[PDB]
Amino acid sequence: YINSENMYSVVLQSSINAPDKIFSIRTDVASQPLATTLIGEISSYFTHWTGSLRFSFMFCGTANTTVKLLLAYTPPGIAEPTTRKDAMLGTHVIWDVGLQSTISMVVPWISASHYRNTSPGRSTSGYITCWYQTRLVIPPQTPPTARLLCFVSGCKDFCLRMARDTNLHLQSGAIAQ
Amino acid sequence: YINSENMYSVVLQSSINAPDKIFSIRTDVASQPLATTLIGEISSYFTHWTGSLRFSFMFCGTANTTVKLLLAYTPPGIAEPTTRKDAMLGTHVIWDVGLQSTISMVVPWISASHYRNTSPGRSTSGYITCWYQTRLVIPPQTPPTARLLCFVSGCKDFCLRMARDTNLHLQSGAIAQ
Amino acid sequence: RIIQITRGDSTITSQDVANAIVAYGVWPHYLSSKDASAIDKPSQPDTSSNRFYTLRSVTWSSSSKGWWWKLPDALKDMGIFGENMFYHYLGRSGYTIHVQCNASKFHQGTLIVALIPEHQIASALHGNVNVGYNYTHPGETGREVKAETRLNPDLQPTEEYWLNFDGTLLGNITIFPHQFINLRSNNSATIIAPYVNAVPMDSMRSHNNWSLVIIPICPLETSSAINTIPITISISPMCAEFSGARAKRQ
Amino acid sequence: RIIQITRGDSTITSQDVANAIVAYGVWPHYLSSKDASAIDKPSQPDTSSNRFYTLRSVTWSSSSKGWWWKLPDALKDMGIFGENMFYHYLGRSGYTIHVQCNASKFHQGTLIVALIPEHQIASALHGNVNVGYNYTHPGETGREVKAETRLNPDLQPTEEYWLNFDGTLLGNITIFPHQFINLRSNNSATIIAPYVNAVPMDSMRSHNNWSLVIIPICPLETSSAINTIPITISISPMCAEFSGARAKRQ
Amino acid sequence: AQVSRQNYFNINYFKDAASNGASKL
Amino acid sequence: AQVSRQNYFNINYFKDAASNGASKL
Amino acid sequence: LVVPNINSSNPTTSNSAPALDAAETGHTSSVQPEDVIETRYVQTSQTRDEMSLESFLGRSGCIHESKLEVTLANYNKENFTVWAINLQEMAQIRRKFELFTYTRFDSEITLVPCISALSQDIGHITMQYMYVPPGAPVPNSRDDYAWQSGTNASVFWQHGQAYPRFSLPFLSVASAYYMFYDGYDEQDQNYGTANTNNMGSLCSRIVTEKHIHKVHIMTRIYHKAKHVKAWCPRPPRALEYTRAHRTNFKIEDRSIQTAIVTRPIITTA
Amino acid sequence: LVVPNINSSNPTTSNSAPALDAAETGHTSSVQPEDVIETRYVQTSQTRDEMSLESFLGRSGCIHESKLEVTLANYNKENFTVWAINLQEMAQIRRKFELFTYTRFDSEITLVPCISALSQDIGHITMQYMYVPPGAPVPNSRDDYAWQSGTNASVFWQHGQAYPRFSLPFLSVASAYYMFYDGYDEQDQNYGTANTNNMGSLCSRIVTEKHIHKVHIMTRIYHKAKHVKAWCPRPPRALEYTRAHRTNFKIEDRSIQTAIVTRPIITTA
Ligand SMILES: CCCCCCCCCCCC(=O)O
Ligand SMILES: CCCCCCCCCCCC(=O)O
Repeated sequence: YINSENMYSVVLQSSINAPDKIFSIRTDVASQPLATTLIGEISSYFTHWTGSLRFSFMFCGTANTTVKLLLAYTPPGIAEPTTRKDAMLGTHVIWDVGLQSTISMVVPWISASHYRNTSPGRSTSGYITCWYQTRLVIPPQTPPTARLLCFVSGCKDFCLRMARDTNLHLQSGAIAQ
Repeated sequence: YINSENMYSVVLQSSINAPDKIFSIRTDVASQPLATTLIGEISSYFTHWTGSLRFSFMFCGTANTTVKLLLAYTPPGIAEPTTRKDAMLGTHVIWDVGLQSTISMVVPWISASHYRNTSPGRSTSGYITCWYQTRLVIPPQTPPTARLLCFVSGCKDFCLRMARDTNLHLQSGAIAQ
Repeated sequence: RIIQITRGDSTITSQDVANAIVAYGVWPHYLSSKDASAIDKPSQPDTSSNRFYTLRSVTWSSSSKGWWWKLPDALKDMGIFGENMFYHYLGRSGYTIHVQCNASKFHQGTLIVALIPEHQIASALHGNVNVGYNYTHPGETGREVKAETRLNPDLQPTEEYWLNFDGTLLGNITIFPHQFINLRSNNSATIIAPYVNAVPMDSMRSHNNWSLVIIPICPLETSSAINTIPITISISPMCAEFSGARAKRQ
Repeated sequence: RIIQITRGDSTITSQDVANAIVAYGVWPHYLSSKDASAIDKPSQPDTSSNRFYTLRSVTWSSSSKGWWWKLPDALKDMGIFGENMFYHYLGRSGYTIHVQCNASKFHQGTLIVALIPEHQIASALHGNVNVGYNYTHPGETGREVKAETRLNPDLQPTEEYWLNFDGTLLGNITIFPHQFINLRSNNSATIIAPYVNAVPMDSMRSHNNWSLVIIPICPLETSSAINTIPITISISPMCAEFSGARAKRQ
Repeated sequence: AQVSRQNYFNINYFKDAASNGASKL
Repeated sequence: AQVSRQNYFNINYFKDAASNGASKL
Repeated sequence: LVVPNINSSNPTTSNSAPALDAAETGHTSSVQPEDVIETRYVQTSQTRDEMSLESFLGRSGCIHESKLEVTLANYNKENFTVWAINLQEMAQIRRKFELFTYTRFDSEITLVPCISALSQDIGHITMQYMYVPPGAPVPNSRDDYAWQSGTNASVFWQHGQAYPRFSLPFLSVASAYYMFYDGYDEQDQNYGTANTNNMGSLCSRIVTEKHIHKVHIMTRIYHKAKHVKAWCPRPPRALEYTRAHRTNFKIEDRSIQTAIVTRPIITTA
Repeated sequence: LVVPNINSSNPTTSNSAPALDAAETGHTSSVQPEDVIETRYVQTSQTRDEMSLESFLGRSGCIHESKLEVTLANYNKENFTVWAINLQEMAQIRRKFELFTYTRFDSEITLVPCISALSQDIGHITMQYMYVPPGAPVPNSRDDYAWQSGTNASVFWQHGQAYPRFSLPFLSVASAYYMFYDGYDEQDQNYGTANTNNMGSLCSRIVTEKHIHKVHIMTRIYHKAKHVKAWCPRPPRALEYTRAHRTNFKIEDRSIQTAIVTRPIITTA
């Protein structure tokens, strides 16, 4: 899905009747895939960051399609969860997709130090994983899959320091006049 | 006893029934063996010093072992004492080792000049010598020897000046990254 | 219709509730010194134990007859709450039970969600038999009505779900704190329950205080290809207190 | 001479103390909101975690050279405190360390009991080697100076106890919070220590804050048939706080 | 004049504003 | 401002405190 | 500039779901930590000054490297350089300013002249840098009369002298600089900022008269924005730049390559 | 900061023995001269300012010697240096700071660049020193685009210029620097301060374009702490250092050698 609009959505399936993992991502603001978002791009012009991240999801299925999902944040110090049980033991939100198509969840700042490096080495701020809490249910004659969109921005909390040049852009040659 | 914990204690003997010398040391803060103590190490980062030194001793024998010792400080201008009579003619404390296992004695600042060099040449601030005042006495079935510990620190008196690099540490080569 | 319940570092949302029921009109609260028996300080883990724990989902199909879980048993393996449960002789807790089941406007079915205090189950057989400890302690798995041959059956509970598993008529089960999940109207049921017992704190390993019973009173029917849907349960201890610490019981 | 320290449901008594030392003059206390970094409520288990835990005793004989333990590592297996340590990303704690060693008025010997912050141990060998995680995480067993062949030795710490295991002279070890147990005078040492770190809370699995070092400065000598005596250590967390709950780390 | 800082001395020495240093926030 | 010494003149010329000279004891 | 404090939060059981919203509206969510979790009271103490535009853009970066290769053969005929001023030729600076649609600021220019010795000695070298606004005569040789600088501003640097520096006030005929321009010529040509951003040229010559030492002089020009204002933020440039004044990104026989890194499976972070 | 006066003292005959105590307690004795001898009244007049941390650590010492050997063959390919900043590579400075467990201070950096002539002349040499925080692109060649320094801080020095100098504020993400660290990676590796003390790199290049004079440029870096604070004193390092970030002291085929000097007999001072 790489050089297209499809890299921005995840497909949910009605054929899955299980507590499967849908997707996951590291929580580090400048790590991939967050790196190229607005907040990831600005963070890459600084060395340290702190604050809470707001993640929002928009369900794009039919008005008659429903589902409940488990969105979870796993604090660091442990491997990313491979089962719904392990994921829910952390910070999480159970999202009922009904009439409102969007939800926001906040990944709080939980760190030993007050700031973290935007370029993390063998380090993490944790993970966000998404799981089927129930199932994607549809009436007859409705598309059997539906897409989900994920957004990120920083809270009132958010702060960056120590300006530096970005690692997300290059110049390998002259720029013609 | 050099590279072990034994360089830090002196062994007293019950078989000695005489006014023998147990040990002695120069009083100059940065001279050996005082040089590597906390106060000797900090003093080696300065050029001049002044003040009184507090020397404390801890008797580590059995609770049933006893002894009286003569701790003496010999002001400079004379050779270190070789007899108890000559030692006691100076500043001294007679220590009765009974129920308290520790004693503190103060070597007062007695110098022509207000300060002395931490690196002394053909110079001394004097000596501290330890002698049997009576004898190490023990009841039957008790170890016939016992150890003594010696500590040093500076009094309210103490002061150092003219910062300089220490002669107590080296770098003979590169430090690997 | 919209609920949002925040417990520890956990939040539940439901855009289709029949607003929450508070069992017996009493909100959970820590044990008062006036009612207390034990004399040591109770440990209160707070947000580390008072949070939502989601159990293993069950599948609702047209032939489903019912399920039950017992508290605190169902949470014996759940994080810090489970740990405290076994390191201490005594424990005490209230709960927020959120049962979730979504479908479509082209599905119909109705579940009764009841919370029963001291639900003393009946044994399956006649004669001098009683229910074995293991069978009333299934853990997060719960028990599902299956009408078909299990073991040491003289130790098994009854499968007569329509007799509330205890000799009383389903139908009168509404005398207990409960809610219905009628698919045309809601997709969840929420019951908040205080601690209910004749003693101030009790052994959590030996005595289950509440039994959560779910029974399809009207069968799941739909013309959709998605003809089985899960029922997921999330339970959050509330005001959990423990006392009488020692080694962990195995 | 008489001490009695009561912690949780635990009490220590010692009829022969050199009264207790409070490391750096600061009594342990819960983390203040002014210094805090993490934004979730920290769980404070109280008496269930802040109590005395006694570790496995070691034997002091005439050929003993020294031992060390690291905190919080030494308590990773200790009841509720150990559990919280691994269910949470961050933790914070102070401690009361009570080292006990009784003998007779016909025994002589002297131990130095020191509590060192950030005791970064040196490796045994020369070259580009570093100390392996397992070796600085021995648990309640601690580490004993044995001068004789261990494994993957390029991963082992040094046994030079007289160089404080880190390249500084024993002898100056007194610059750290410490007490002496001189058998003719006392039979225990008690050090109360606050949390000391450059961050408000930290990972307990990855960073050991204090190292407890015990070294016989004067050897155990006696004419008694009882010529080896144990040294027992009891440590009580104080004001333990945890934050960032999730699954238990293995 | 004197200004506080995240106290120091500062005055402008040139007649054109473009010459001034960074703006105060 | 003016300070005594173990009297002399002293003011800060930069806007960041890290720029300042040694601290007063 | 202070970041707000994280307030204490409690367990809620309510009808209002702050976590639930509609992003279809084009509005960003207002959920803070206290709305989704039982939050701890933390007294945050962060200034946001370094994140200000003044701080972000107020740093000197290279915008041009002017190389003058001194020829001894036609000494007066050549030995001068001309460069149409712009902030489009060096990526680091260009990308930062293009984060906004319109910018307005004064400019600080610092010069770093370096003499490369190609002979035994370098003698005494003196350079002249003249700002030629649009319309003023552009020098055609080292000895052009335009170097008299009767009214244009010139600055002189000689070997041994510190780095030259001077400020320029906001130069546009408009109220702000166009970082982007969806428009053309009066002749329906030259789409882009080539129309709007005509700031004249920077010309230089070696002032010292004919001598016998070959040298090359490379003068790097650094630009720092002062007293900055900007409007209408834009997404950051995601690909390498290829031309000045154009947003073109296609390179011959080379696929589009962004900074996004792929992974095998999206269920593993 | 004043040292107290020595008061007059008289002959005592009493029940309280101030000289007698128990060091088992871990407390240092409180005996002063007046308690043990019939002391004379002396009016001491010593300040203790020079013994303050500000005074002790507030002195410039060498922390790195950066050697750049200019190659004329691949002029743009090489001719740059990179150094991961730290205070662990030079003994005098390292030992002073390691007298404490945690330290906090601002840093003053002074550079002493020395050009070694290996040809008949040195021409005009200009150097660029750039601070690259962790994550920023590290230069790969003399002409790397990263040298544009669009936002990183760079400082330039040219032959003839005084010694460059600039301050850096306290850089850690924590509240203090870790002089020691009893901890690891998130991967259970790299025991020590390698984890905690990642301050990025100091990179340099010769800015002057290709020329014909071979030279070596040695830039020594000096560091002075300002506005200092420190916690938890430690015994001083007793042996030579062997590695950065590690307390290792063993050297191959060489015995442990401390600064303690032995004597034949302990009854002769
Ligand atoms: C005489 C030295 C050069 C002065 C450069 C400042 C001009 C900035 C104009 C910005 C418009 C653009 O190129 O997009
Ligand atoms: C850019 C010039 C170098 C600045 C050096 C100051 C950093 C000190 C960090 C101390 C941590 C350590 O190495 O133990």
